[PDB]
Amino acid sequence: SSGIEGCTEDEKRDSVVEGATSVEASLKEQIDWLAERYSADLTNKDTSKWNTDEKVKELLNEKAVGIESRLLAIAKEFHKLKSVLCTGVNETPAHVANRVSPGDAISMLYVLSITHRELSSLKNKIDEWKKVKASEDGTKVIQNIKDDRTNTWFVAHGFKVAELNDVTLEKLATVVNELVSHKDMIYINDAMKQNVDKWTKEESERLAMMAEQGISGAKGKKD
Repeated sequence: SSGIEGCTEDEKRDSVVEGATSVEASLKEQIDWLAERYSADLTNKDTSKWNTDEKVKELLNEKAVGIESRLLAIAKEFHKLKSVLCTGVNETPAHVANRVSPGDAISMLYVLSITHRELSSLKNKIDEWKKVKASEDGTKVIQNIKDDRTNTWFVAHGFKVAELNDVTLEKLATVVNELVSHKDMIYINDAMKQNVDKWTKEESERLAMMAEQGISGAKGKKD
């Protein structure tokens, strides 16, 4: 009755939420990617003797013999675990990867090393709340993964509630402790650790070399 009143709205949308490509994924996607690689069929590729295992035998020591087989075996081990740790995940994939390219390996080696880094952090964190009991703060015993303290670590690391499967904290503790101390796992992880360290020192050498020795020409990106 006071005036002409309808609905005062703006006709434009200022905020255009663009697809932000996440530089460095979270731990949830990281470990899931590890599982994804193992759960990816790449039979569309005729793998006519990929010398990945031979190349890494020269670059990552002779202990890297049959690297892809090791990679998918360790990823399978993690898939076995992720199927228990993630909701709706089956313990046996249908699409199983057989080949890892040198280009994939660089991502895989950095992923696997991250995975063991989070798992070692996970066991350290879960031990804290395993040590938590009924406290004066109104704290309940942390028995579930969807418990306050557990959930807080998981959410921060990228684990969305729907992603994480509800198991007991103390069972999880047991499973993460045996995996972090898994002989073959540590063996491949520390070997990767060496390679990734060597590659990063090599990267920095190349960086210095291109800055000091080289001269950046007309480059952009190769396909």
